[PDB]
Amino acid sequence: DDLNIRTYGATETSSLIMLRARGTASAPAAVQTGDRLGGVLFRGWNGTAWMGSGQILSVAEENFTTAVKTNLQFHVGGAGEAMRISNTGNVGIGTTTTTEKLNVQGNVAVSGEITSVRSWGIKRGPTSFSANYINVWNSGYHVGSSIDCTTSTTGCRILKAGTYEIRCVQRAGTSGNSVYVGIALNGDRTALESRNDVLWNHSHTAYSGSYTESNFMGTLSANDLITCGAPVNTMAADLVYAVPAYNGTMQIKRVD
Amino acid sequence: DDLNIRTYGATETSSLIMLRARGTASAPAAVQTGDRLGGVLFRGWNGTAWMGSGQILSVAEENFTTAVKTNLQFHVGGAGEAMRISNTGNVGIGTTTTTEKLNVQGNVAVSGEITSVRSWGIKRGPTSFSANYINVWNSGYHVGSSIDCTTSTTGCRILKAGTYEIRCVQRAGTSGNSVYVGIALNGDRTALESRNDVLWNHSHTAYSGSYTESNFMGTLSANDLITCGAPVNTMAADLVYAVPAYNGTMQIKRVD
Amino acid sequence: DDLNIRTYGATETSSLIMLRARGTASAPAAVQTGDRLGGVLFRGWNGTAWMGSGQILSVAEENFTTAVKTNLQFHVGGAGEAMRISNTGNVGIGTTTTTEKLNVQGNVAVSGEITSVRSWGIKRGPTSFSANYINVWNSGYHVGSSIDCTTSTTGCRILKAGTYEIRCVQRAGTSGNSVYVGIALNGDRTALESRNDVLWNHSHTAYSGSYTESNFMGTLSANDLITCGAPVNTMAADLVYAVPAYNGTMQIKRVD
Ligand SMILES: CC(=O)N[C@@H]1[C@@H](O)[C@H](O)[C@@H](CO)O[C@H]1O
Ligand SMILES: CC(=O)N[C@@H]1[C@@H](O)[C@H](O)[C@@H](CO)O[C@H]1O
Ligand SMILES: CC(=O)N[C@@H]1[C@@H](O)[C@H](O)[C@@H](CO)O[C@H]1O
Repeated sequence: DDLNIRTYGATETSSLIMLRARGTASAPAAVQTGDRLGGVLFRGWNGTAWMGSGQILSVAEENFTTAVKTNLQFHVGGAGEAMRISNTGNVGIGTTTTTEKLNVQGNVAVSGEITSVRSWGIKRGPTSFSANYINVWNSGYHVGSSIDCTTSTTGCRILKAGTYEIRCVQRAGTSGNSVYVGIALNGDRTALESRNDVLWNHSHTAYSGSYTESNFMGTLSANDLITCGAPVNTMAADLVYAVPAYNGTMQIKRVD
Repeated sequence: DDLNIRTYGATETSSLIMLRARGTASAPAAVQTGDRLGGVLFRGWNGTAWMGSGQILSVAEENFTTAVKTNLQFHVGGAGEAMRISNTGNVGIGTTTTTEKLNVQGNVAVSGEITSVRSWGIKRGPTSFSANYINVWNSGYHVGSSIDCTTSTTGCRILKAGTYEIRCVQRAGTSGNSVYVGIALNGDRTALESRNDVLWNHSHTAYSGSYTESNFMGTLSANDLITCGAPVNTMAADLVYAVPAYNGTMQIKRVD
Repeated sequence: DDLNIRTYGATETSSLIMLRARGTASAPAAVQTGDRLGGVLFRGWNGTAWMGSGQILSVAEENFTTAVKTNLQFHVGGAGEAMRISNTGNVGIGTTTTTEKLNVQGNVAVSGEITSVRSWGIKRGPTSFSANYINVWNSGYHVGSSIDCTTSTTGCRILKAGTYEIRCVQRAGTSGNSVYVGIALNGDRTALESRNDVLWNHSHTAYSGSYTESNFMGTLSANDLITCGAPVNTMAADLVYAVPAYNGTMQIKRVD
């Protein structure tokens, strides 16, 4: 009891066409949001009834007098709706929320490798001491949409809530005195160091040209400005302030 | 000719319905595992035969008298089956094994950015010496499912086989002696360091408040306990043991 | 009303079959590249016309007398074509250029975790000084396809354009003199350090067994050989050259 559609020709093709209107044939009305345009439905005998065995649906996502917008839905026997393609082209697997081009509710296993754009940012060349834990940096650079290291000379602005890994280093001067730097939230070191869900640390150093370092790992909020510098001005005097990046840098990587 | 299904009105829709049973119309039997519920088949003349030119199948994944579980399969002329949606809603691309929500047998190329949960964990605040290469840590924290840094005070348990990048640092005290720490597998440094598929290193330091560092990068196994500490009890007396994380930390990131 | 296909039996199934040939039934001719084999088309009334409301198409990608190759196309009302499955099985979401098994033209959002192969590589055991900023390394190791750290003893070769995070450390000897190492592009430090789109830094050290470190973050070109070493022979004499990896390493991770 198959259904065959056979077409011979240079430009002709076979079509199964499912059409939907509201109203009647002589008085049709426009499709409304949520209306099903049509579906391919599979059903299987289990011994008692014809059970849902998957389906492929086209469903309106806008009233058609405004715009023709639809989604495609793929359902399986068992889980139900498994995949959705929205009118924007965004795809959801395991979710109907199609915010990004691909949205997976669950884990993803890839046998090969993944390439993508990665948000990261840097500051280079500590040129002066602005405030406790706030160096002024000679330049910044960044990639992606999560971090902005170029707008402000005194830090990197987090643009999106997320998890970040941060390392700041600066060279000690020639005095032989103990120096250190620390990563801070707009110069507030305790705001990061006191959290139970982060790593925050820093070392001391004294040998000329060696690094003191500070590290941070954890979540940050949109509009947070991350800074780094000496804890106090008198210690800043014993650190190297100059343009070359080898004198000191901050590096921020978006981890998730 | 084209097959058109046209539906008007407020409640109904156009539906191509494919139904499958075993036995006969008189003696219907339940669908069995591997039975095809139905399909949309595309065929094309190549001069010799009507060749497989793509198809969308619904197939039973279980005897329906047991459970109604189906998959949807998308095949193309050339590679054959290309994508599968199992009864769990899990999707395989280039593979029929749908362990996770999405599984890709191959590489993935993304033009934008990817957000997900990234497994990482930390120990902070080395407060006593437990054993060679094992500090007791005041607290731990972790994110995700691969690393457990809270159950035990003397290290982080690797919960999933994978690749990890680990850095451990600790401050020298005031003795002036050369000190160091090392990352180890439950106190066994050699079990990590002697492998030809890993990075393992460590530095010495002596300046008060300077950091001695140890690094590892490589695969670890489920149930591994990663520790870090001084190599012998006598050197521990020359390292800083106290609660604040700037005195010492261990950080573990899952890389793959 | 609905179109029902129903089949009872153990061998056959219910199937909509769309067949395409060129020529005529009396003289059929092979399908040609670009020919539509068939489609499942949805259409909806918008007030004045039956508008395209999504469709699933099978389309030839090759002249069938050469080879049977098709793609499957998923179109929604609004964006038009949203997903392509090429004859290779490669899937494109928002792109028809299906270079990898899965290609996404946009961002990806995953609620869980992603596992994949990660390109990374290392060099261990600085054994001798080959030239400025080029140590010879006793061994290397790598995983993935972006980086080769074993073919050349003097560095890691970048095999794919990408963004890389690199850290090089080496132990100071016992001279008491200031020492440092630097990461370089086959010995050329300036080729990396002078770029406005990268991080490049290095520290000094003098304590025996402590690390001098150099760091890099940024894009690199295929065929780049990344080296690390002392800036001149007389400073190499003041660094530790020996086989154990704790004497010196280089670590490279592909970031994107
Ligand atoms: C101790 C010190 O500052 N020495 C610097 C060195 O670090 C720097 O790499 C080089 C410029 O290439 O200039 C030297 O004078
Ligand atoms: C060890 C040292 O000399 N200096 C520490 C400094 O590292 C620490 O960060 C600060 C409290 O925040 O307390 C000082 O005593
Ligand atoms: C003073 C010195 O160099 N000590 C080394 C130590 O760095 C190294 O980690 C260990 C190997 O287990 O062998 C010791 O001799």
